[PDB]
Amino acid sequence: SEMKIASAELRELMKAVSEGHYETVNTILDKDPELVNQYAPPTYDSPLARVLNKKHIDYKMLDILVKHHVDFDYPINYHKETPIELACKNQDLQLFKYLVQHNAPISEQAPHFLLVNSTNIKYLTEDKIKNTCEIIKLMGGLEAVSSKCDAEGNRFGEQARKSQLINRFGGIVKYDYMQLLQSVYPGSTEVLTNLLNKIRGQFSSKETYDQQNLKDSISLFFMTGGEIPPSRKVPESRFEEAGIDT
Amino acid sequence: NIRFSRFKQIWQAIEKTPKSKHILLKSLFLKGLLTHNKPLLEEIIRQIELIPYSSDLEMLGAFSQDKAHPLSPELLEFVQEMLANESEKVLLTILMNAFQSIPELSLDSKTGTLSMKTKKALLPLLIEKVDTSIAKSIMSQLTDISFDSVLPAFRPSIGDPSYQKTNINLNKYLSLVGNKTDISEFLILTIGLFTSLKIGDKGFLQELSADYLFVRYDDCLHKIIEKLKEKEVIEQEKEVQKILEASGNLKRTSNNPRRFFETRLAQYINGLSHSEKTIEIDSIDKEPEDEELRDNTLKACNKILQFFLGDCGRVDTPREMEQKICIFANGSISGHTCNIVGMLAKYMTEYKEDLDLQNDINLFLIQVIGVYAKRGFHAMLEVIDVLHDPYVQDIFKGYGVQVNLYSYFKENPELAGFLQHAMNDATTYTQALVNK
Repeated sequence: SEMKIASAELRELMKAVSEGHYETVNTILDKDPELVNQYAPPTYDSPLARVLNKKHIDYKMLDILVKHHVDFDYPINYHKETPIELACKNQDLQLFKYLVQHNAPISEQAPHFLLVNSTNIKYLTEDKIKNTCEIIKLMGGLEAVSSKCDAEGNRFGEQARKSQLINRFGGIVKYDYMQLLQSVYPGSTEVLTNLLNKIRGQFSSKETYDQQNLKDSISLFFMTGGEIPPSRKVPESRFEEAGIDT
Repeated sequence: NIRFSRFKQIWQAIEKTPKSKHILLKSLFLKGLLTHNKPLLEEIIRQIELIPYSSDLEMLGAFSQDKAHPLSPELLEFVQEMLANESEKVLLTILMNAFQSIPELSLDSKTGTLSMKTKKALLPLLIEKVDTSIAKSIMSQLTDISFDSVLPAFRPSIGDPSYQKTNINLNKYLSLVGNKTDISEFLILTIGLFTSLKIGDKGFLQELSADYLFVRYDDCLHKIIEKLKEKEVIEQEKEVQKILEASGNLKRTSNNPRRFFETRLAQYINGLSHSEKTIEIDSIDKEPEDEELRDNTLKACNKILQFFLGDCGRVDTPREMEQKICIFANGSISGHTCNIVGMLAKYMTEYKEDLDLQNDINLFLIQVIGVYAKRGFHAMLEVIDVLHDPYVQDIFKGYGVQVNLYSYFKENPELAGFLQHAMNDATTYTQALVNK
């Protein structure tokens, strides 16, 4: 439940969660079980957020919150992303299946978070494509997932087929992420590597072309200090009034 | 005209892109029109899923060369119509981005530039067919129309390729410290020398760096003579005597090492928000030393900025921190800070129950200092002055928030990397400055 200001007890719990104090977290949640799902918009800091937004998730700590009935239906970072959406954004199959086993809700737009890093050539790898296939597999199938919308009318399949790569000069290279997904969806580990190297070669060619022609006409003012490459932002679905007006 | 129909198709194909790209693409298109950037125009046309024909390049003025009247009368009318059909906030953002992304001066000729004389003329012309209420409302807000050469932000803890540890020796020190320098250049090199040679505790170097930051040069130099009086440091006795004599042969303005330090410090402070998504680290399991500071800052800054800006106040990158803080301050440099302090009172009223209030306010103010000193000189101490003003100090005190930024920079170890990396680059800078 929403708690704008974290109480002293909730900070104490979240402190123990971040510090990896397994016994303290367990003992806190034993006496005060209502603390497990208290989040603070717009940051959405919460016991769950302290374990989910780490490079390497401490699933031993995550199991503790699961034992005290943590839920996965509320945003867990200031991007207002649900736990499943964060798993799709990172294409983290380990976290994604862990959540689906623990009955985490999969929003309709959750597949569209698989594509936020589809603008980065460095993410067009075998494991990332395989992980996405293992993720789309658990969400049904390529055809079942390709139909889901993103709160802007755009469908996953149309988005994956109309993907693009951005270089550090702002130039784009259009490619087909669905075809990359379709080329391996459970020999094929060579069809993809040829498709990837075709795109890897086309990206490197366009990046050299834009270095000579685009120069920093885009990058200097519109990309400095931003994400490089700029992520494919999923359209905003969860809206919240400002505190100055509430 | 059919060329106007083609122009509408181009403009409206921008609007068929995801909504998060309309502002970017329209600003880039307006820049490409005003600067005759043919590659940029072709890139935009291909990016909105269109095909660029040579007729499009001719009509869009790509092959033009008139940097004083870039938009032809026909193209100017086209742009006037398209901007008239635009919302006020959107039109303000588009014009601001288009003008602030265009340089006035450029050594490399054939890079599209527009003088300030021309920008001042283009702005009212572009909104000529715009609603006159929206027009003058834009003429009032669009006061900074000049080029914004956005300085990069740095985060060495994640392997930032920009960082270069200074190479100051005991030998290079003594040769340069032969006091042709001034007090600032002397203190920078000394702290840079004590840092590489480990002539002090980590908190000691941070205490020296905080005395230099707050222009306590007399306090800083005194603690340096006290450190040299130690017996385990005189060898690493004859060269230490040379360090003392320099303290009485100094010059005394041309404070470029001071300006470089303050600017570089702001870039490291503003760079806290950098991650591997904002800096390509093509090499490589350990957490960065500033990770908790970065987590606490992005939490504090999101709570504060989204309190005023709503969902549009979300901050994830150094640039967004820079952008949303400047926007929030518009709801001189000391004037912008005083407005921030006034608005923080509303935040500290709603969040007076928050146990993180003092830490959130202080973390946010550090970022504000980083935002303003990164966009202009002299701004750092200007922000520091009003924040330490007794009337502002009393506003914070009435909410239970202490703002003593000297003790914060001197004592708190999470701010040590900011001073160390700034004093590192200031040593390299001052090394080559006096080496000429």
